[PDB]
Amino acid sequence: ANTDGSNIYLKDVAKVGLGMEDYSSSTRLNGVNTTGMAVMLSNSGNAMATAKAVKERLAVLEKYFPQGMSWKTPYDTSKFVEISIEKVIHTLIEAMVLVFVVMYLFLQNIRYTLIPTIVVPISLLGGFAFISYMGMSINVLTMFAMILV
Amino acid sequence: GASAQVMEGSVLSVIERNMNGVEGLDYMSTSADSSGSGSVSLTFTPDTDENLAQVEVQNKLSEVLSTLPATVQQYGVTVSKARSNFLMIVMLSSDVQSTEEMNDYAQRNVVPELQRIEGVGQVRLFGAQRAMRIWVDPKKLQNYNLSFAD
Amino acid sequence: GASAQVMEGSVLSVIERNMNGVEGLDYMSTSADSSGSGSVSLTFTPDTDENLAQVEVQNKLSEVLSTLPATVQQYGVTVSKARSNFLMIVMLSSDVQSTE
Amino acid sequence: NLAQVEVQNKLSEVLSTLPATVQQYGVTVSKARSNFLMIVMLSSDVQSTEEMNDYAQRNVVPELQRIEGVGQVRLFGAQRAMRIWVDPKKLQNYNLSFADVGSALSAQNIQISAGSIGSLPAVRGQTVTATVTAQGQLGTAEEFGNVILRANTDGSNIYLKDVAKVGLGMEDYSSSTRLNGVNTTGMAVMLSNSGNAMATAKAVKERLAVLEKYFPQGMSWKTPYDTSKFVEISIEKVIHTLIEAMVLV
Amino acid sequence: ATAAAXLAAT
Amino acid sequence: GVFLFMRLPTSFLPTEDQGFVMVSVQLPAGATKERTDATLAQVTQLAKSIPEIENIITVSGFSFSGSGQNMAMGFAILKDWNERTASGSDAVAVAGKLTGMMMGTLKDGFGIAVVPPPILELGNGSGLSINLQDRNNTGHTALLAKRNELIQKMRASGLFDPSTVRAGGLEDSPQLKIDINRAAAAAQGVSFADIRTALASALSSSYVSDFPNQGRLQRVMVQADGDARMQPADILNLTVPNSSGIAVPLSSIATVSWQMGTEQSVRFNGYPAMELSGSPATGVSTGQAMEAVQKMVDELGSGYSLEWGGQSREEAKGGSQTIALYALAAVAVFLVLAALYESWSIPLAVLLVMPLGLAGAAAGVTGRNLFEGLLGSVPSFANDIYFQVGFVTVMGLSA
Amino acid sequence: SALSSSYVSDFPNQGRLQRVMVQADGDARMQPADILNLTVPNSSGIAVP
Repeated sequence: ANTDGSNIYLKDVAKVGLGMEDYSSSTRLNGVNTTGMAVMLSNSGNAMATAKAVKERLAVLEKYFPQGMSWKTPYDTSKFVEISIEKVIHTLIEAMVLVFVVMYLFLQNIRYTLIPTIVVPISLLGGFAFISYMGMSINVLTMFAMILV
Repeated sequence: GASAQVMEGSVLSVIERNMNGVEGLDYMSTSADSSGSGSVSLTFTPDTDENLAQVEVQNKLSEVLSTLPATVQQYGVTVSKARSNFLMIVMLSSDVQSTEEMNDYAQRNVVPELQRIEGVGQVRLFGAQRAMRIWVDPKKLQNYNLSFAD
Repeated sequence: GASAQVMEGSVLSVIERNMNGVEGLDYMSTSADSSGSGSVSLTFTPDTDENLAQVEVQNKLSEVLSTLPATVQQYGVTVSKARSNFLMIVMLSSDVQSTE
Repeated sequence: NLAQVEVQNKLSEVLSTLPATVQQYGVTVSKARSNFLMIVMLSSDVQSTEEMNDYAQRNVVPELQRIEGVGQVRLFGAQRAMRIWVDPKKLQNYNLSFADVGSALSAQNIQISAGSIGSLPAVRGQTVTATVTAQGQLGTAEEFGNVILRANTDGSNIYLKDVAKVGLGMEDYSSSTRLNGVNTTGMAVMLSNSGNAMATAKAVKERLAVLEKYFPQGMSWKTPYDTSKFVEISIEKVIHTLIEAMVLV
Repeated sequence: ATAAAXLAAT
Repeated sequence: GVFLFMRLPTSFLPTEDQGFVMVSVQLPAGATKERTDATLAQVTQLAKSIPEIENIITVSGFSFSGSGQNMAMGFAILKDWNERTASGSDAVAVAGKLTGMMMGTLKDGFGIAVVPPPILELGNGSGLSINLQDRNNTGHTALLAKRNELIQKMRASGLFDPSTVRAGGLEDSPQLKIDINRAAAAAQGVSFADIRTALASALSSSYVSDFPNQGRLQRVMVQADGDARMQPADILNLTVPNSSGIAVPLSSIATVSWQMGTEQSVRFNGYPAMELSGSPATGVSTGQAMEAVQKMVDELGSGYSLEWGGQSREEAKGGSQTIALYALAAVAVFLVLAALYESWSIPLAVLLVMPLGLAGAAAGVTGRNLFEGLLGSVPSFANDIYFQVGFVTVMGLSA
Repeated sequence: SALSSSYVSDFPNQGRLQRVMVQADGDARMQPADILNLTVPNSSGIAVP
C-alpha cells in the first residue's frame, strides 16, 4: 500500500486460477483421459452381491452425469468365484449321474441307486457346516477341496 | 522438492530409528526417490494382530513428530496397513472436460455414494484434487522490489 | 469460529462417511452446534467386544485425520466409550463457604 | 496393550501444555521390569570410552532391542554431540551474548531443498530434467569454529572460534561404568512383562556372537553378570535328584 | 502413490 | 518310482490366465514427460493390432520399479476365454506377441510385457534376492563398487546362469550441485538465510494456507511461472539481496556444475543397502547357491553384510519339517493299523503300498511333460502344491 | 544462560544427525561467585549489577 494510494494487487505480478496439486500422474483408457477408482471388499463380505449392488448403483447414478461422461468396469474379481461354484455344481451332478449308471449296471436294480445319492450331499453339507464353524470362507481352494473329496 | 539424500537423512532415518521394540517386528525397509515422497515398511511376524500393530506404530510415531521439518508436519505423515481385498475398478471417461473436473465430480458426487453400499470396505481415488494455484513472474517482482515471502 | 454447516460438511461428514465398513457397526449419528463443536455417535451391535471396536475406530480415524482442518488437528479429536445415564448424585453442603 | 492404548490417549491431550523444552525432548512410555537381566561390556584398548559409547549406540543397541522378550536396554553413557564452550569474559570484550551465539548457529546450519530444473507442469518442447542440490550445512569442528557472529564494516569479522571452544563430545556426562577398576562401556538389559529369562539370555548371546564379526579392530565383548546361570544349574540339580530318587525307589 | 493398479489390475 | 520323483522341477503355483497382461516402459535417464507420453501413445496404438485385447489402460509417471517422469506402465485386458479359445490366444502367447512387436517399433525407450503370478506373495521364479549392507558408512561409491565386484565374482566364476545376475536399482543421472562460498558471501553483506530463501523459492512449490471451495477446504499453493524453471541458466542468474538491498549475481557467491548423483536411496534394517538378483544355473540346489553367496560375501571386508529378502527368507530356515511331519504320520498310521489288526506284522504289509502310488503319479507327470514338450510346448508340470495334494489323496484311497 | 546448556540444532555426523549444544565454560560455572556478577543489561544497554 502506497502513501499516495494506488496499491499493488496480487494480479500485477501473478496469475491466479484453479488447478490441481501435483500434475505428476496421468491416466487414460483407450486414448481418452479418465479417472479410476478402486473398490476394496470388507472382511466377511459376499463378493458377488457387492459387485451386483455396485453395478446397480452406478446405473442409477448414470442419469445425472454431465454430458460426455460415461462409466465402465474393465476388471472384476467376482467372476472367478462364480465360475468355481458353477464348476463345483457341474462336477457334483456329473458324479451323481456316473454313480447311478455304474451302480445300475453292476447291481441291476433301481433300489440301490438311491442310497449313495441320499448320503453324499449330507456329508458335503456337514463339511460346509464344520468349515463355517472354524471361521473359514468360500473361495477357489475350498471348492477344489470339495471337488476332490 | 527434496532429493533422495535429503529426504532420507532428514525424515526416514529419524522415523526409523524410533521403530525398535514394537512387539513382533520382523524387519523393516526404507525407500526414497527424487519425486519428493518416501515410505517406511515394517513387516511383522505371523500371529500378531494387525490392528494392535498399527495402533502401536502410530503411538510410536507420535513421539518424534516435533523433530521433523516444518513442511513434513504441515503435510502430515500417514500410517496404513498394506493389506487389501481388491474387488473391482471403476473408470469415468468424458473426452470433453479436463481430468481435474472429472476428479472433482467423482470425489464430490460418486465416491460418497459407493461408500454406503453393503459390503464395501474402502474406496480409493487415484488423482489429485483441486487447489488454488498462483503462478508468480519473477520479472514483475524484480520490477517492484518484492519477494516470494511477501 | 465455524457455523453448524461448515463443520458438518468439512469435519464431521468426512469422519462419518469414512467410518463405514467397521466390523459390527449398527448405525451412526452426528450433531453440530453453532459454537464450533460437534460429535459423531457410533453404535455397535451386541456380541462385539468394545475394546476391539475402539481400536478399529481409532485406526480408521487416524488414517483419515491427515486431511481435516489445521485447527482441528492442532486441538485433537477425543474418543470416549461411556454411558449417558446417571447412577448417583452427590451434593456438598455448607454454610461457611460459597459455591466457588 | 489396552492399558497402554488408554495411557497414550490420555497423554496426547496434555502434550500441548507442557513446557517447550519437554516437548522438544519428547515423552516416552515403557512397560518393562526394573531389575537388570544382564550387563554386557565392550572393553577395548585403542578407543576411548566416548568412541565405544557412540559405536554401541549406533550398531549394538538397535540390534539387541528388537530381540524377542527384551523390554528395554540402558546404555551407561551417551552418544556423540558437538559441544560448544563459551567464555563469558570474552562476550564482554566484543559486546555479544548467548542469544547471539544461538541465533548465529541456527541461521547458518540449515538444510536446503532446491527442487528440479524443468519441473513437471512444464512448457512444451522440454527434453531434459535435472535435480538441484546444495549442502549449506556444517559437519566438522573447523567449519563450526568459522561461523560469523558480527560482520562489521571494517571487514574484520568476529568468528565463533574467537569467543568459544568447539569440539566433539558426549551429549550427557551423567553416568559411568567400570569393570574391575578399568573403564569400559556397559549397557543393562531389562526383561519385559511376560518374557522368559533363559530364552532371552540365549538369544542375546547368540546375536552378540553373530555381531562380533563386524567389530572394529581392537574391541571385544563379555557378559560378566547374568542371572540365567542359576536357573540352569537349579534345574540340572533338580533333575539329578529326580533320577536318584527313582533309582532308590 | 500406487497410481491406478489396486491389488492388482488398473 | 522314487528316482523319477526325485528329478522333478519344483515350484509353488502354476502361472494362470487371469485375463490381463502387464506392461512397463522405461526411457533414458533424465527424460521429460512429453517423450514418455509419446511413447505411451505409440504403445497404445500398437496394442490395437492384437484382436485378443479389448481395453488398454496406460498410467504415466509411475511404475513399480520407481517413480519418475521417464517411467510408465499399462494394463491390457483381454476378451473372455470363450471368445479366444484358440492356439495362440493364451495370455503368455499374447505377452510374447506384444513384447516382440514393441521391440521393433519403440524408437525411444524399451517396454516389457509379462503375466503376473496368481498370488504376489507366493510366486515362483523370484530367484535369489540379496541386500548388501555397509556397517560402517563407507559411502555410496564404495558400496556400489563392492556390489559390482560381488556381481563379477558371482557371474563369471559362479554358477548362477550369468545371464540373470544383475542389479535391481536405478542407474545414476547428472545433477546440478551448487557450491556456496561462505567466505565470499561474508566478504559482502550476503547472509546465508536469504540464499536458502531464494534457492527454495525460485523453482520449488510452496503451500501457504487453505480456503473454502464450495463446501470443503482446499490448499493454496504458490509456484514460480513455468517460463522461469526450464533452463540451467535460470538459477545462476538469481541475484541475492545484499545488506543495503543490492543484488549479487550469485555467480560470485556460488559455482554451478554438473555431476552424477543417485536418483534413489534404500535402507534395510537400519543400514544402507543395495538390492541384487540372481538364480542358480541348473542342477544346483538353492542351499549350495546360498552357501556360495555367503562365502563370497564373507570374502569381502568386515563391514559389508548380506541379508536375504522376499522369498529367500523362508528358504534360509531349513526345510527339515516336512520330513519329520511325514515320518510322524507314518508312525501314527502304523500304530492305528497295529491296534486294528492286533498284530505288529500286518500293518507293514498294508504300508508296503505307498511306493506304488508314488511311482504311478511320478510316471504320469513325467510322461505328460514329455508328450507336451514333444509338440513344441514347454514343460508346465512340476512338484508344486497340487501335486502334493493329489498324491496324498491317491495314497489315502490305495491305503 | 549463566549455568545451563541449550540444544540448538543438528549436524550430520557420518550418516546421522546429532545434537548441537551450547554451555558456558567449565571454570565459569564452578563457584557461587559467578552468579553474583551476572550484571544484566537495561533499556539503554548499560549493565546493572
